[PDB]
Amino acid sequence: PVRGISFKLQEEERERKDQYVPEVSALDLSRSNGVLNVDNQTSDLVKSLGLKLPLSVINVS
Amino acid sequence: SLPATFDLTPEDAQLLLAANTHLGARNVQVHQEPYVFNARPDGVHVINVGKTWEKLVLAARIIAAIPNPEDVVAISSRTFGQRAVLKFAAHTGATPIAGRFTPGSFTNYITRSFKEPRLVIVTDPRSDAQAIKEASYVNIPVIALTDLDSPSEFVDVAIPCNNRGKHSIGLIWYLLAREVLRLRGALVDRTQPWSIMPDLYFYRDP
Amino acid sequence: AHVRALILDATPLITQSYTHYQNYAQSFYTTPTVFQEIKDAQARKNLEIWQSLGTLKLVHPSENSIAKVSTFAKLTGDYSVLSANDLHILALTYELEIKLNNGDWRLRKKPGGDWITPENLTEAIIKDSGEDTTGSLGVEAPENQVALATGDFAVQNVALQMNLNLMNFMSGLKIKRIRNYMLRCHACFKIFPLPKDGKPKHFCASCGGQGTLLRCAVSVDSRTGNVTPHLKSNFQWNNRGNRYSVASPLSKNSQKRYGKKGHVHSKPQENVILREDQKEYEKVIKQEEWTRRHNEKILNVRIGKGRYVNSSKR
Amino acid sequence: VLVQDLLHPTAASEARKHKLKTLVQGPRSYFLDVKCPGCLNITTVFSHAQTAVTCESCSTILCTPTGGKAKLSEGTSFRRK
Amino acid sequence: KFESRKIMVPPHRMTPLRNSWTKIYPPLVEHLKLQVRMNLKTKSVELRTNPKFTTDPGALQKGADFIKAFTLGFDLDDSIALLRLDDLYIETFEVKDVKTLTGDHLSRAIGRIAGKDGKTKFAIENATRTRIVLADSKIHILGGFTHIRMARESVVSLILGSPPGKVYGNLRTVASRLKE
RNA sequence: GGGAUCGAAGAUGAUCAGAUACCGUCGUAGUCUUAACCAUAAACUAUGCCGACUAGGGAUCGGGUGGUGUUUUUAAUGAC
Ligand SMILES: [Zn+2]
Repeated sequence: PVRGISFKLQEEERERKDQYVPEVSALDLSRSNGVLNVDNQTSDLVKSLGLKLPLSVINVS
Repeated sequence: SLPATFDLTPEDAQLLLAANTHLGARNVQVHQEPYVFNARPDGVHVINVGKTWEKLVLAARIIAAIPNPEDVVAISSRTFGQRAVLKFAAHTGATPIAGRFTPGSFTNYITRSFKEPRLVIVTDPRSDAQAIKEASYVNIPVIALTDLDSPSEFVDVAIPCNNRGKHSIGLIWYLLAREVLRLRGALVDRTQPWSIMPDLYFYRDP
Repeated sequence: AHVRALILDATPLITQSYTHYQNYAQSFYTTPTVFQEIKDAQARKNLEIWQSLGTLKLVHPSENSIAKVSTFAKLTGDYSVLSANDLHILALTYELEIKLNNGDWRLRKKPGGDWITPENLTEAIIKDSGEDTTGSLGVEAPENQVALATGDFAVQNVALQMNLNLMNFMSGLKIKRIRNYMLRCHACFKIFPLPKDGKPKHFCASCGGQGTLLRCAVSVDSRTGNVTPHLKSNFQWNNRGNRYSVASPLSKNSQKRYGKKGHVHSKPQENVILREDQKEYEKVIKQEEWTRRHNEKILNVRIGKGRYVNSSKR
Repeated sequence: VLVQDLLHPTAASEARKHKLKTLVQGPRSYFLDVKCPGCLNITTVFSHAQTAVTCESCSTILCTPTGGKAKLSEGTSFRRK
Repeated sequence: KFESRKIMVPPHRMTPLRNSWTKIYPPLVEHLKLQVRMNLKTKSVELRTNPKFTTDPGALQKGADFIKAFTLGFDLDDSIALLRLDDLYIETFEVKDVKTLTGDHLSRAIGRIAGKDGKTKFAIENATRTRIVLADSKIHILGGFTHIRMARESVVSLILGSPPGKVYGNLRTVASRLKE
């Protein structure tokens, strides 16, 4: 393609290209062995809100 | 007050953590020392994600008040925000501006881009400064996504979040669209998750 | 011989004689663009002899293997670092694997000083690329039907966890485990391949952290296919220069400094780079490439403020 | 910023201010009970003592003065009074 | 049978050297046939001659002079002229040799040489075909013997205090005489 | 009293040449010190002294407090 030029054979493709979505979400914990890797201070935050999540803790030190 | 059904759910919490929205990075301004939970030993600060939820609903209740939806303008010059605002303006009735803002769009009628918004939503108050400044000449209120380093002039509602990560930008716009459609009748119930996946809002490089 | 169809990488081809390799394998293969490209007139003679013997065979992989490999390399994330030429070697090696063994069942389907002298010059130049000219650097360790000799850790990394066979071309033994360096962001803990200029990128591509990428020691196993970082247990964090005063674009002070002449195209009312996708950043990266090419043929920038921003400059 | 409670400052923020600039002034020194290793006789010592306080029973010395807090000798035991 | 020169790099120049190292040794080892190594034990570089494959005695001096110019702070493509050409020299002096001046007088003086945006220094390097570096109080001038003197006698008048406008006029005169 | 160097005055060399147009040699008082005088400077931040309030950040110099911190060493101290 070139700047300053457009035609149907682009427009039809662009509307197809940007409708793409993966089969499984990038945010799904399935990609991360089913856990969230977090620091100690992050797990303190969760406890303050209540809730209960499958966290995993790294010391960071 | 809003009933308990508006409380932050555990499922949404997982989304916010997975997208790293709670990483506030460094160079904290003196305003927005609230919204900070604690500092790590390495120096990154943890944003209180509980307050992020509260403010996001408040912003949604402001957008839902506008009498007709095309009067809402969503702006993103930065490229990681562009697909997000385009999708936001498709599910809601809002009007998008992506790329160059062209100065004199709220002042200077006799311009092809001339508009009269009722509300402006900005993705980055430092990069989008031209749009914020010009709004102040004409009595327009402003909502902004803000990181802990953001300047604060003329922003009325700050939503505190990680403003740099590609997933963080997309996720926040996604949640706003869900909340406005659900304060309106367009989604029938707050208890059932929305069918659109978050990934539809993410930036796509190659 | 120990192996059938030992593929030789460009580095093995230059640094050793064919009489060295003849003990190792019954047949030898190379991508034609590799053998065509190499230039050393001292090597060319030794190379020419071995080519006229016909024991060194030039073969191009099929397009299906290239695509099949390419998708895998994206899953590990190394596809951004591997060159087109490097992919051809991986595709060539393990499409002969399909010929010499039935099926694909052996492989994983998806993841989970010193004097410089005019004789030594060519080796030293390769060392300054970061490639291992010595062999066995950091090595810690259906039968032998194919093996790959290569000196580039980026190719080795892909080979190991796909359960390919790597040949220590300095010694003639297969490599099971190796240690090298990769980047790790200390904010989000994600791991990234080390770029070929050998220093960190300014921004983390995942979380957008600025300057948080640190080089980290890493080990890789064929057995597990996993990747393990090695952390210094007594690390002391340095926080100098994390916080500083910076101008605001909408202050009355800023609007006075902006002046009456509109946008000045010289000395362009400079704005600091703070985001990856800030349009100011796009200019500097491409302009850096241009200045590199211009200066090198004719002879033939920093971002952020650094640690000491808070100390006054006269 | 514009609205804040000046009459009920938080305990943490109060603890870090200079001793003259808290809402009401007050000292931050204190007194110690001290025993030498030999005798049973307890004695009371000011935490910023300027003199070299001896024991009462004998001329063994308990502390030495410095620019700030006093340095207690080795072998002594103490309790904050 | 063997002869060598060792030369030392001061610390502020150390990093530029590392970033350029792969550019400077190929010209020495190929064109001059010297052998070289960087000895990081003592922050020095060493040039060594092998009698069996070297052309003439001038090679060893050219190599050292090329490296010497680099540590003074000349650009790499300015130093490289010392391998190619044969009659280039370096001259150096410091402002306290001309006039004793101490505080803000000292700072103003070197500002007067550079000029705004460096434009005054740039002018001198054009009317005389020479390169100039200012390293705080010390000046180094690289060029041909007669060109060096023309440069010196005009940088001197700036530190004696003459206004820049008067000096630009003199540069015009010198340039026309070179035309003749 | 002392008197190396530099050097108002003074005695001398050249008077040619427009970038280098003011240059070379010798040298008295002075420049240093002891005991007495004088009371000026663009003696400048060209901003009188004392006291309260409106403002925030991290660099540096001196002092003090805290830390399950690093190193010197098996404590104290020192350095960070
Ligand atoms: Zn990161």
